[PDB]
Amino acid sequence: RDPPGYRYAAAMVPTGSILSTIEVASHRRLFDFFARVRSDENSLY
Amino acid sequence: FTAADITAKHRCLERLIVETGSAVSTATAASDVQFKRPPGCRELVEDPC
Amino acid sequence: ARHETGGGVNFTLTQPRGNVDLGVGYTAVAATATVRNPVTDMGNLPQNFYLGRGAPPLLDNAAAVYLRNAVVAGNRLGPAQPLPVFGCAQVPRRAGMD
Amino acid sequence: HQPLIARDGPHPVEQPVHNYMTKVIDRRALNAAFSLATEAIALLTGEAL
Amino acid sequence: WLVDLTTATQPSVAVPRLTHADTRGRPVDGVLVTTAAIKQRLLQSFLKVEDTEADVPVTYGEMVLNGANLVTALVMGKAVRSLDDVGRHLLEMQEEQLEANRETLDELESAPQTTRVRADLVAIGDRLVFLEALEKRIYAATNVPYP
Amino acid sequence: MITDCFEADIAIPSGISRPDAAALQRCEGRVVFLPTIRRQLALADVAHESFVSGGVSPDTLGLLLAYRRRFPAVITRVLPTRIVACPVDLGLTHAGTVNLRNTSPVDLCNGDPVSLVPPVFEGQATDVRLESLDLTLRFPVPLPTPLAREIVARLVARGIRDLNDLNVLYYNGARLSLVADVQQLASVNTELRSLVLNMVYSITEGTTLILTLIPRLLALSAQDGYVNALLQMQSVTREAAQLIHPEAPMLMQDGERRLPLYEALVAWLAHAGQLGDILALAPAVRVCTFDGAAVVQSGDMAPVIRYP
Amino acid sequence: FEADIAIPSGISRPDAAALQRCEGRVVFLPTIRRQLALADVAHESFVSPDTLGLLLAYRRRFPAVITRVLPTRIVACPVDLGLTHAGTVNLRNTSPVDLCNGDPVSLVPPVFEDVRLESLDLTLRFPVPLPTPLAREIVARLVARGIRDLNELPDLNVLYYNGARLSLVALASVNTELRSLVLNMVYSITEGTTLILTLIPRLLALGYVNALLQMQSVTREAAQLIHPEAPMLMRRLPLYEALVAWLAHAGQLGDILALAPAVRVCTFDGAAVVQSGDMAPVIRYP
Amino acid sequence: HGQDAVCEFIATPVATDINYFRRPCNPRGRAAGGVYAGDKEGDVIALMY
Amino acid sequence: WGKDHQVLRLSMENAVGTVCHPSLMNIDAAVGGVNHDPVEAANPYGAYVAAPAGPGADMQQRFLNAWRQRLAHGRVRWVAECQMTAEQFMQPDNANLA
Repeated sequence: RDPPGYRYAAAMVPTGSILSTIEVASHRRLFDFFARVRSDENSLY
Repeated sequence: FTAADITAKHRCLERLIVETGSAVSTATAASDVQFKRPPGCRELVEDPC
Repeated sequence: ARHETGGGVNFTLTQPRGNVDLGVGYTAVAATATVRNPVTDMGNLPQNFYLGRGAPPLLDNAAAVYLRNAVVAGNRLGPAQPLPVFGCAQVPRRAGMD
Repeated sequence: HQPLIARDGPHPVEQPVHNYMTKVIDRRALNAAFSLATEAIALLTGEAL
Repeated sequence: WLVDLTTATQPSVAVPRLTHADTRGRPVDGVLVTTAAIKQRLLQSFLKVEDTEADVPVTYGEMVLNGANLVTALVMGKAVRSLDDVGRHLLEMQEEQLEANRETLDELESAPQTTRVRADLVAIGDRLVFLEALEKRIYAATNVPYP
Repeated sequence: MITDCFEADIAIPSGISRPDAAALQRCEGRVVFLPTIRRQLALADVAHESFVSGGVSPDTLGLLLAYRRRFPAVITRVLPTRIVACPVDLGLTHAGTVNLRNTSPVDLCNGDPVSLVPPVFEGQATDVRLESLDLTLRFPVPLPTPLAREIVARLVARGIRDLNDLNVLYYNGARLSLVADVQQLASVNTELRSLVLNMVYSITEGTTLILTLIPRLLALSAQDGYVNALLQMQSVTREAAQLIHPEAPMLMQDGERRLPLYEALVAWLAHAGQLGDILALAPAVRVCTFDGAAVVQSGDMAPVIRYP
Repeated sequence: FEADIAIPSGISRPDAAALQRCEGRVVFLPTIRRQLALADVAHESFVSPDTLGLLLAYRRRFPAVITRVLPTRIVACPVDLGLTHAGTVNLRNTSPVDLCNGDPVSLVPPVFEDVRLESLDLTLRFPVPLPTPLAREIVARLVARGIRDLNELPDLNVLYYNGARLSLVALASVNTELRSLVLNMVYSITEGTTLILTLIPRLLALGYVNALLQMQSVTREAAQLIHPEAPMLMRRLPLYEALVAWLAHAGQLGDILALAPAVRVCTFDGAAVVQSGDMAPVIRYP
Repeated sequence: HGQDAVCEFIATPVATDINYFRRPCNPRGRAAGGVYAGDKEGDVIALMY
Repeated sequence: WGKDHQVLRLSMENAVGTVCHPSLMNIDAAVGGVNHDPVEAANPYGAYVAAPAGPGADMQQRFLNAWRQRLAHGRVRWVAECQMTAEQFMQPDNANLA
């Protein structure tokens, strides 16, 4: 497996919004790099 | 009966529901009677079974 | 691309593409509405195993040859030519279907 | 991101949760076949003129 | 029931390039695709066509590597979709302020040329929907079966 | 080009009726036996009247035996004044994709080698007769090689009955029957001698070890379902163990430095395993479709790549 | 001419390096086609066969030698077509036998001792490219070993090629893997030599053929017939229909056991002997 | 009333279940006709006899 | 009901190609595989057969006298199962399903 974490500097400037909101973790298998965070985390920085 | 298949599949439901619409037929409707499918072509079929 | 057969020069053309599902969750749904002609006739066709192979026979070549003939004979399915070792078993072809 | 709703105890408190994920493209193609005919090669080239 | 085809799915990201819409301007929210047979039965009785000719964008989009986004493809070995912006706003941001809701880079594109097109628009519940059966436009006297 | 295409030109005569000239354009990819590899032949050097001996028209068994004296060529293109063919024995095309046509009632598959047979089948002995020239063309029947190894075995074994039924096949469930026909004695003795020189040469002193292993086989076939499906209902070794109790020799002359089993197999392969090539001719062509399908149907043309 | 084999995405760091390790190794593709999937090449697509099964399937499929291996697709140049177009392709030894200059090279299933892609969960078994004089010997030894294991010898486990010792032993899986050849080789001989024994005493007809027969059988075959009939005996036997089913079976094993070459090695500005592990400049077109 | 249809009579065994007649049938006892046949030369007769 | 609205019939006599195949008396893959883990010894009262004892009369007394404790250890399997109702029989009450 090669799940490289997403790129926060780029995602700091998004191209377009999502619309629907759902619990995401309910279905994971659509994605590759999937991460949950509680309110903040150290590696973000 | 084949065990190695049932043990193989995963248990996520979110996924199976997607697949058992699009799953692949064991038989063929092009044969004269009915056959295991030739390796060539694939018939998407939905097995609720 | 370019290719040639029997003097005819084939030109095959490809374009590459890519897909992503930019929705999170189910973005599409299929629904079954009606039913057309059921393709497989709902018949009674028994299955012979004498097509099969990998079943150790019964020890007396008088009886095995007895059964095989006394079953496979005159059968909608069972082999026309006795099973070749490495060929493919073939099922009799019917004169016509309905 | 995900919203919250506060609650009374004695439910252990819940904190904001942020979901991060990435998707990966999948690659495809298309096909079509143009074939000419032999003599049609001669005429265009001019060989048969 | 048709109301339960349409309400069981979750709309995706909003890209405001598309802008498929009525001749009124109400945007089109979705698409149905049926056989030619089902399409009548729904149009005869169960559904009403709220509009006939739809407005549709013309051009595709284009992502070209011209510019500093090229060098990184060669030298750095990676690429970013529009780096001529992300690269920019990682400068101003480094100075000015913080605002949570921002100006989404995707938003600032100018609209494509939209023309008039003929397709049936139907309202199932609250949303307008292209209601379409392609097997004439496409698959007509081509031997490919209808998926 | 000369190594790739070396295209023989059967010249067509001057006076040909349009019923017969349009018969040739219906014969685009078929098989023509060039007697030599000249660049200029005639239809009288190709047709069935060229194929006859002095007063003696060959039967379907002997008509195989003079295919292999000639050069099988696929026709590529039929111009109004001449017919262009590519001989297989040199090299097919530049890129190498020629077209046959199934005159057989049998479909092909990708990768199947194509052996060609004289027109044996019932309702199939189809000779284009050019009445405005009196030239009949027996175009041969292309078949997959598990058929042509079986049909030639049917035709050889039927003539050996006549020195003192058999004429029905099955291929993919299609019952097809071949024509029961008279067979000449000069043609059969060429076939009969071609067996017994090749079979008896395939027997060596190591074969007396293997004949001891016959009652091992009937001991083994009653257990495995594979050997029970291998031997047959109608074999000979099932009867040739119950009459035959062999014993192996204990010592052999220089039996330490030689290999008894190894020398038998190579002497078997080079004389008996080769034998299906000896009675018939060799499949110098196999089918490699590019993009269409796995199966070329009957009557449809089939792309062609040379076969080692 | 060159075909592509698309790698499905989701390849790990070692599995993407695993396809890089097999640069010039042989691949069978079912039909010559521009796009083709990597499941078709894989060992899963062969269904599982033994070594009689793989020799059938190497005669239906179309061999391609892998050229440059890109991270998205594998580029394959087929031997029957594009090697009459492209002249020389490199090909890597995996055999323990050094390829000399100008050798007709066949390919053999790996009987001796196999890259598995874990992220994709399929195995790629490649054949072992050794020349045709050895290919007719090594299979004939391994069949002959299987008969002496059906009651060995001090010899027959050792081959010498080009001054080098070969070891077929290096086993109990191998003898059962190659077992369905052995049951065909034993059947194809013992049915053969009984039809000879049932037809020469049946006819022995003298035109000159019996004069050719019995003089060639003068203490050579008729003494071999009599010594067989001494270890034997001398209703109507179904003789003439047993010829047909044997000729259809005997002519079939000659094509499995032919092991025809595809590759000839015309080296130029290089060593006359390509070692094991190295690449060999390879042609199939004169 | 009108011109009189001319009956005919085909002798049959007494055993044959009437259920062969409770839905439209072929009198001959076996389905004839080219419609049912396949593509081969001998079919139409093969069905017949 | 068939496809086309025929009454169709299916019966025992069509079961032949399946049952009549010799493979039903194929076993060993079973017994060879059920004996993997060692199994106990019950009261081998039906599982054992002796050689005929010499005396005609005294034979049964020998029997009773030697087998007393053997019939008092457990209970005879094939007799105990006599009282199992079918519904009772399938339940995992009787370990003898396996």
